[PDB]
Amino acid sequence: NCTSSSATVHWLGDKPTYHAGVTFGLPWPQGKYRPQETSFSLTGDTLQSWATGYWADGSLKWTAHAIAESNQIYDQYTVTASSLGCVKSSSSSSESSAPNSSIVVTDNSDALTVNTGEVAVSFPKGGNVIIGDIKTKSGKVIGANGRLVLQSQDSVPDNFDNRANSPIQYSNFDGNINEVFVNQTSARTLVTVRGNHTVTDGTDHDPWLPFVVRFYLYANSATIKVMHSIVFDGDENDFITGLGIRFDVPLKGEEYYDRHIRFAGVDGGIFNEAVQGITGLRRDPGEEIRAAQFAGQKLADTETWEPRVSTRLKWIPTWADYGLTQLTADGFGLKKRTKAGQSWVNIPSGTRAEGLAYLGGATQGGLAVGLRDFWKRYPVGLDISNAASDTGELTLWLYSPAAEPLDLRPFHDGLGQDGYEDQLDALEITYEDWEPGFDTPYGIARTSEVYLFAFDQTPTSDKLASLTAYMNDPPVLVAEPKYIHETQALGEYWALPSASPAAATLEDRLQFIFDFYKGQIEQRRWYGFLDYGDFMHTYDPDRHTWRYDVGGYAWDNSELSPDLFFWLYFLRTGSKDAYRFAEALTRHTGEVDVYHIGDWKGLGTRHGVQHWSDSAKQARISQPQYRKYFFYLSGGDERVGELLEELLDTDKTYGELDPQRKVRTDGWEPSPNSTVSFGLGTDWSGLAAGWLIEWERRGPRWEEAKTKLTNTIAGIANLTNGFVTGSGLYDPVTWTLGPPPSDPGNRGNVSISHLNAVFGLPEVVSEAIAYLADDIPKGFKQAWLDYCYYYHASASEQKDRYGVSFSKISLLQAHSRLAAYAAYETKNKTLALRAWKDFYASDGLLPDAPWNITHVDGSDVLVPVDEAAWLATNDIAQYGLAVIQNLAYVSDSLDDYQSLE
Amino acid sequence: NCTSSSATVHWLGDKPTYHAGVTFGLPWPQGKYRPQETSFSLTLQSWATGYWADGSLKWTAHAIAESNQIYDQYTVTASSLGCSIVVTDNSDALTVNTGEVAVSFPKGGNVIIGDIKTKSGKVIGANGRLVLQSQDSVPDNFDNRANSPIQYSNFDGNINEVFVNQTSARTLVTVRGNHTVTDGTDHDPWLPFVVRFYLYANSATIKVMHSIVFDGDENDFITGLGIRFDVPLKGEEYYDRHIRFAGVDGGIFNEAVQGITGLRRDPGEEIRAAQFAGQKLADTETWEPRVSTRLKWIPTWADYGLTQLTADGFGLKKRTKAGQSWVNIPSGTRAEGLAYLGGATQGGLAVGLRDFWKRYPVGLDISNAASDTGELTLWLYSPAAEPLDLRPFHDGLGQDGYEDQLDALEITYEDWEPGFDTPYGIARTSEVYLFAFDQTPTSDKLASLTAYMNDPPVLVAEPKYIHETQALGEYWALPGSASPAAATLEDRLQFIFDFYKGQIEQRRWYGFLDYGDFMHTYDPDRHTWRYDVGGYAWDNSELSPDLFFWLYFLRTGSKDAYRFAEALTRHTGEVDVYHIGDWKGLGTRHGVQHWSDSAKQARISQPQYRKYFFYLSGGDERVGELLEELLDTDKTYGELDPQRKVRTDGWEPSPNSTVSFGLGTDWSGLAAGWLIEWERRGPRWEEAKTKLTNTIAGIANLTNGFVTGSGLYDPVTWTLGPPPSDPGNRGNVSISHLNAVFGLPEVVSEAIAYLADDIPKGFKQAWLDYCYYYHASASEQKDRYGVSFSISLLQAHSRLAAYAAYETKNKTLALRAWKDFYASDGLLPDAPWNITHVDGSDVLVPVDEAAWLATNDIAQYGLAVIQNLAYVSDSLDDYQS
Ligand SMILES: [Ca+2]
Ligand SMILES: [Ca+2]
Repeated sequence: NCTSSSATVHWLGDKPTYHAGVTFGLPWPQGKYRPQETSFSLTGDTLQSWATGYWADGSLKWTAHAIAESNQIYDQYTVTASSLGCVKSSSSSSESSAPNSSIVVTDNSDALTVNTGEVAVSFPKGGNVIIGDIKTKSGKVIGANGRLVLQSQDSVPDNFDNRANSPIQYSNFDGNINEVFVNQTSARTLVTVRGNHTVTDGTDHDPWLPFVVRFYLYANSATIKVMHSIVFDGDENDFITGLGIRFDVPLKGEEYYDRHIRFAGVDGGIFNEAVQGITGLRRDPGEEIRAAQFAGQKLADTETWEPRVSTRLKWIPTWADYGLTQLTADGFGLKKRTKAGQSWVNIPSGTRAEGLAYLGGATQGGLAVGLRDFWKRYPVGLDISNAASDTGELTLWLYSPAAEPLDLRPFHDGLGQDGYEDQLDALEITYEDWEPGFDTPYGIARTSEVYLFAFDQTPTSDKLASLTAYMNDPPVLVAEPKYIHETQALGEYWALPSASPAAATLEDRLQFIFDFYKGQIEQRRWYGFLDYGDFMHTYDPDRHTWRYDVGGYAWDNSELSPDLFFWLYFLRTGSKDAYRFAEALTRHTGEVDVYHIGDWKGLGTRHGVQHWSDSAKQARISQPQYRKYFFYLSGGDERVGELLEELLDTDKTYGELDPQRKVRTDGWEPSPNSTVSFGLGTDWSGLAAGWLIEWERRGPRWEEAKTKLTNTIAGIANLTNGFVTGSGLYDPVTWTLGPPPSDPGNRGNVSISHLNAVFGLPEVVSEAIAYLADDIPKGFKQAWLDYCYYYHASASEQKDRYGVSFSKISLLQAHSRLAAYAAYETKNKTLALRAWKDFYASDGLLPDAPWNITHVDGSDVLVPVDEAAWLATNDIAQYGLAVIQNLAYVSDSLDDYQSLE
Repeated sequence: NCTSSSATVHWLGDKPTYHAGVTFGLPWPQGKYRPQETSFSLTLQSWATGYWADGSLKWTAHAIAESNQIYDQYTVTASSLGCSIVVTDNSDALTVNTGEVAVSFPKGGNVIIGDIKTKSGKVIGANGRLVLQSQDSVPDNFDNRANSPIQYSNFDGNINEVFVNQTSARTLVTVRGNHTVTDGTDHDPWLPFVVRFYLYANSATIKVMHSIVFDGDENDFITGLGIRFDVPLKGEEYYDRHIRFAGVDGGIFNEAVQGITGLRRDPGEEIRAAQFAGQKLADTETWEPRVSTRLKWIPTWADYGLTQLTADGFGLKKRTKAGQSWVNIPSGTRAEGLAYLGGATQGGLAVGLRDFWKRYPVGLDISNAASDTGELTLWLYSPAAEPLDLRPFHDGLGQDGYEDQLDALEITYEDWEPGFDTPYGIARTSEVYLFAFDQTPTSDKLASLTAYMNDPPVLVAEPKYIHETQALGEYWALPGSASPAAATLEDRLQFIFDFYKGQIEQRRWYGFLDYGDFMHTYDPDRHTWRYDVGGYAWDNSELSPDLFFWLYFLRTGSKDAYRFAEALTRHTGEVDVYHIGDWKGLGTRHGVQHWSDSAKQARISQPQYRKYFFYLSGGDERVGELLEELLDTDKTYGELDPQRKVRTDGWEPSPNSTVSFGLGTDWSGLAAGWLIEWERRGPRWEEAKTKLTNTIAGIANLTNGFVTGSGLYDPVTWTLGPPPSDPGNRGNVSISHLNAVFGLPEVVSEAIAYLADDIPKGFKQAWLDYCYYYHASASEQKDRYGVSFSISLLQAHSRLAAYAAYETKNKTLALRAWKDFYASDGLLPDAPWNITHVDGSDVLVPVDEAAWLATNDIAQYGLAVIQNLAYVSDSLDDYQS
C-alpha cells in the first residue's frame, strides 16, 4: 500500500536573485523506495527525477533532481516521494497539466539540436565545430561555430636572451568531434561531446589532448553551463601556449554605433563600449542618443542628431579588437585597437576581473561567454576580434597566449640520483621519493566550468553583472544535514554538532582550522590554471612560507585525507564556505593529482613540489571515497561519475607497478600472468571504495565490483592475521586474495603501518560492512575490530595475540577514531576512554597547543601573512576527522573522560 | 668690507632615516655675490647653475657626502671676498673611489662598468652592461604565430664618449653610446643612450640616470631593455649564496641558492636562523650529520625571476636550471623593484628601479646563481610583456589632404597627417640605483634602501626665501590667508591637487612611457577620461599644467606636490618632445598616443615648464641637456609650418628664409629657451642673449606691440619685423586667446626683470597694453588701436589684468581682474566643487569623477588663483562688494 515522505532542500547560502536551472541530490533511507515505482513532487512553499545510487537491496539511496530556469525563486524546495501503490489505491482526479516550458530535441545524421524554449543550439556530430549555431526564440542566430582552440610550441628558449639563437615552431589546433551523446529530459538536457585536438595551421603533429565537453541546458534558459575537461597527452616537447573556446558572433546589418562590447571588471563592475563610439566626441549628437548607446540600445535614425556629427562618422575610429589579459592573480590588462597592423590603445584596468565578455548589438543580438573563478585560474583571457566586420569572434582563453607557455617538465634533473638506495636517501632530507621518468604529467587532467549566455539584444549592464555574479557563485541546492544523517546514505561516522563545553571548544577549533586554510589560499596565492583548489603540506617557520620548494612538503595532494575532513565538515554544518572549499579541492585533487590514461591509469601522485613530481604513484590519492560525497550531493555530477568509473581499472596497475618496490624485503617483483601484491590499508582502501561505488550506482561493471569487493573482504578475513597481516596477493583472473610473498600457507604475517588507516580505511570499511549486511564474509568484522583494538593496546597485548609488539605505531591522535569505532561496536566505555585519551593526550595537535595565528610583516616576508607553524596539514586533517568521528561514536564518553581530571 | 647672508634648506617631508649624498639648490638675490669670489660653508661643495644679467649669482647647487649624522635643517652661509672622492686614470678605464665603493668605467667597448670593489678590495660585481632585444614584426593575433614567425635580435651598449665631472663630495660620470648588435639578424647601431652615474663621498650607493632616444622604424619593436651585472660568488658555498627581492610595502623575500630551512631534518636552529639572516653558516662539522651528509640531495636554484607586467600584479618564480620547469612562488600586488645577489663572504650587489611597478612592464632576473658567476638583471622593459608597439593607432581612416584632416579635427579633436604619427626622436629616462655590499646585508637594510630609492630624499630652500630672492619669478606668493575668500581658493587648489593625484591611481595612469602624464577631458557618459578620442586623451602639457603644479610646489613646500610636478616633467619633457631629427625641439599636441597628433609645436616643449625643476633639483644634468636641445627650436620653422593646413595664402617654409611667429604661441617658447641659456651662461649664451634682446626690441618697435598678433623673424639677421599682413608697420591688430596661456606672462615678467635698465624703450608698456586691453571695453579698444577686438578665456587671462594692476598701482584694474576671475568662464565659484563616486555596473572599477571640470580649466584656474593672489590680494577684500 502507500509509502510517502518528504525531504527539504535549501540554497547553499542566501537566496539567489537569478538561477538558470539547477540539479540537486537527495538521499533516501534503506529499503523505503523501489526504483521505477516511486514518483517525486515539488513544493516551493505553496519534478524531474532519476536515481544515482542504490542500497544492497536495490532500493533508492540517492536520487538527482532538476528544476527549470524560473522567475519564481523560493527560500526552500520540498520534494515529496510517493510509492506507486499510493496512486493505484487513490480514487481522486488530479488535473494533468502541461509545463509552461519544456525541452525538445531533433536528431539528424548531420547534427543534434536542443531547444529550451529560450534558445536552440545545434551540436555537429563530426568535424571541427562543437556548436553549429545558437538561436534565440526569434529564430535569429546570435552566435555560431563554437570551436575549441589549442595552440602549442615545440621548444622553450633557455632564457629571454636565448630567443635570438633558439627557434620556436608554433602550431595551432581545432577541436575534432568524434562522439556526441545525449540525456534528454524535459527539465534539463545534457549533451556530452568527446573528442581530440587536431592540427589547423603550423607544423603537422599527431592529434592529441583528448577532451570531453558537457553542455547542460535547462528548460526556459538562455544559459548553457559548460564542463570542459582535457586529459594531457604530450611529452617533453609539447608546451601548451593557448587553450580556449571561440564563437563567431554575426554582426552584419548592425550599425557600428549599435555594436556593443562589455567586459566584467572588479566587484560587479562592467566595462561599456561600442565598436564606434558616439560618446565624448568634440560635438554632441544629443543627450538621449549618448545615454542610449551607453545603455546598449539602438540609436535613433541618423537624421535626428546634430548634423555636425552624422556627417563625420567616417572620421570617428572603429574598434575591431579588444583584449583582456589576467596573467597574475592580482592584476589584469585591457586594450583595444582599430585593426591588425596598428598599435593597441591601453584601457584603464585593475585588479581581478570576474571573467565575462559580451559581443553583439541592439538588433543583431549576440552572446556573452565566461569562466568560473576566472582570475583564480590565471593565466587567462578574454578576446573580442573583428567587431567592425561581418562576423565577430568572441574568445575565452583558459590559458592566455600572453603568458609564458605551460611548462610541465620535471623541476629537477635527478640531482645525480642513481637507483633506489640514492632515491631513499634523498627521501630522508627532502621528503621526496624521486624516480627516473616518474616525474611525468602524462595522464593528468583538468576541468573548467564555463558559462554561455545568448541574447536577443544587448542586455542592460545590470543583467551582465548579475550573470557574472551568478557564474562565479552558481546557486546550489542541498539536503538538510539532519536528513542526510538519518538516512545514513553517506556514512555512520559523522553526526551533527552536544552540550559538553569540551565538545564546544572542539567545534571552535575545527572552525579555526577552516578559517585559517580558507584565508591561506588568498594569502599564499594558491591560485592558477592547474594549482587552484589544492593547498600545501608543511610550513617553514624560518622563512614564513609553506615549503613550496622542499620535495614532499609542498603541494598536499590529499595527504592524510584532508578531502574527507572538509567534506565531512560540510556535511555536519551545511556551510556555503565549506562546500566551496571542498568543491575546489575535489576538482583539483580528482583531476590534476591522478592519472586518467597510461599504464598508471587510476593511481595518483604523492605530495610533491609539482602535482606529479614524486615517484610514489598510489591508489591512496586517487582514493574514490574522497569523491563520493560531492558525487552524490550535486546530483551525480557526470564528470566525477566518469572519474569514478575510470578508477575501476586501478587493480590492473599492480601488474605494471608495485608501490613497495624500493622497500619490500621479500623476493617479489611483478611478473606477467601472475598474482599481484598490494596493501590492505592504503591500496585496498582505494580499490574497495571504487568497487563499492560501482556496485552502489549499478553501473556497467557493478557485478564484478560486487565480486571483487566481496572476494577481497573474504580474503582479508581468511588471512589469519586479518589486516595486521602485512598485505597480500591478488589474482587478476579469479578476483581473489591470498597471503603475501613472505608467507604462503597463511601461517601468520605481521606488517603494521601508521599510514594504513588514514587514507579512507575505516570509512570504506564501515560503509562496506553496512552495505553487505547479512551476506558479509564470516569473521571479517572481527578482523577489522582486531586492527582497531590492537593498534594502541599494550605491547604485551600485541605480542600475546600476534607474536610481536608494534614498535613503529604513530599518528595516535589520528587513530583515536579506530578505538572510538570499536568502542561503539562493542559497547565498551573503557575503550571509549582510550579514544579520548589518545585524542587529547598523545600527538597530532594537543589541546594546549597555541591555537592562534601570528601576523608576520616588514622585511621578514614578501607580503604580510598570518601563520600557524605549530600545525601542518597532516595534523589538521586527522585532528579534524578525529574530532568528528570520536564525537559520532563516543560523545557519550567525552564528559566522562573530562570529569576524571 | 663684507657682505654676508644665510639660507636654510630642509628635507622635503620627514627627516630621512638614511641618505647616500644629496645635491640641492639655493637662489641668491640680484647683485649680491660674485661667482668665483664667494665662499660657502655649512652647519661646502658649490657651483653656479645660473646667474643674473650683471654676472652675479642667481642659482647655486651644492653637494654633501653620505653621512650617518643627519640634521633637521642645513644652513649655508655665503660670504663675499673681503671677509673625499678619488679618481684615477689607467690608459684604458677610469675608476671613481668614494671611500666606501670603487667603480671602474671603461672608455670604450660594450661593457660600461668594469668592476665594483668594496673598501676592503673585494670585487662584488662586474661587467655592467646595457642590454636590448628587439623583433622585426609582430603577429596580427595569437593564432597568426604559426604562419608568420619573427626574427629576434640581441644588442648591447657600445660606448663612444665618456665624461667626468669630478668634485670632492660628488662625482658624475656621463657615458654616451648606442645599442650595437651581437646575436640575431644584422642590424645597424640604434637607440642612442646616456647614463649618468652619480657617486658621492662615503657612499656605496650609485644613482643611475638611464636616458634613451627612440630612433627606429615601424619594424623596430623593443622586446627587452635593461641593465645587467655579473656577480662573482666562486668561493661561496651554495647555502651561503643569498637572494633577495623587495616585495610589497616594506616586504623582502629571503631565500638561498641551496636552502637548509624547511628540510625533513634540522641542521640546527642556530644554523637555520643564520641562513635566513644572510650569515655564513657554521662549519658543516657542527651540523646535525643527518643534514650535512645528503647536502648533495637538496636542489640548488640558479634562476629567479620577478615579472611585473601590470600595475597591479607580479609573478615570481624559481628554477633549478635550464631545461627544467620553473616553480611558482607566492607573490602579490606591487613589488618595489629591488633585487640582491651575493654572499656571506664574497659580498654582492643590489639593483633597482625607482617607481618600479608604476613603470610596468618591468622585471628582475637573477641567473646562474649555482655557477662560478651570477647574472643580476634589471629589466626597464620586460621580455615577458608583449613587444613595445609605437606604431600609429589608426591608418588614417581614408583622410586625404588638409580638408579631410581638418574635418576629422572637428569631431575627434585630432589633427592627423600621414608620417606625423611617429615616435622617432622621443625619449625616456629611468632612475636606477646600484648598491654594493661587503657581505649579504640584513633584510632590514635592504628594505630601507628599497624605501630610499622609491622616495629619494630631497633638500630644498624655504619658500619665503625663494620668493624673496626673486630668482624664480615674482608672480607667486606664499599662501598665509587673510580673507575667507582666499582661504576657499587655497582649499580649492588642494581639491584640484587631491583629485588629480587621485586619478593617476584610479585610472591606472602608469607605464614605461605613460607614467607622469594625465588626461585632457572627461567622457561623462562612460565615466572614463577620453582615452580613445583624438585630442581629449593624454594631456601633453596643454594650457601649462606644468606651470600650475610647479608653482603650487613653490608656494607650499609639499612633498606630494614636488613629487607630482617631478613625475610630470620627467614625462612631458622627454616622451612628449622630439630630441633628434627634423622636428627636434618641438612637442606633440595632446592625443591618444603621446606622439600621434600632427601638430608639432613649441608651445608644448616650452622651456619654462622645465625651469623650476632644473634649478630646484640643483642643476639636474639631464634636464640641463634637454634645455640645450630646445635652443634648436627655431631651426624647425624652416622645416615645418604649424599653419600648413589653416592657410588660404600659398606660403611655405625653407631653411634660412623668414618665418611668421605668433608672439605667444611661437615666440614665448623660444624666448624661454634663450632666457634660460643666457641665465646658465651655457655654450650658446651670447647667441641666446642677442636672439632674445633683438626680438624683444623687435616687438617694442612694432607699432601696436603684442596687440600686433605676430611678427616676421629673419633666421639670418636674428631680428623681428612686422607681419607680412602689414610691412611698413602702419599698424596691425590680431588677437588669439592662445597667446597668453603657454607661459607668455611668465617669460615676459622674468625677462623684464632680468634686463632691468637695458630693457628696450617701450617694451614693458607694449606688454601692459596687452594686459590692459585684452578685456577692456570696445569703446577703450577703438579709442586707441582704432579697431576694437574680438576675447575668449577671460578667467585664464585675469592674471594679466592683475600683473598690470600690480605694476600700474591701478585699483579699477585689479577689481576687473577679480570680476573676470570669479564671473566669466573656466571654473565658476558656483560650480559643483566636489567629486561624485561611481561604481556598480556603470564602470569597470570604482571611480571618483568631476565631469564639471577638464584639465584646461584647472591648469588655468590654478595659475589665475596663484597669480591674482600674488599681485592683487589687497583688492580681493574690496571685490567682496
Ligand atoms: Ca595537487
Ligand atoms: Ca604625454
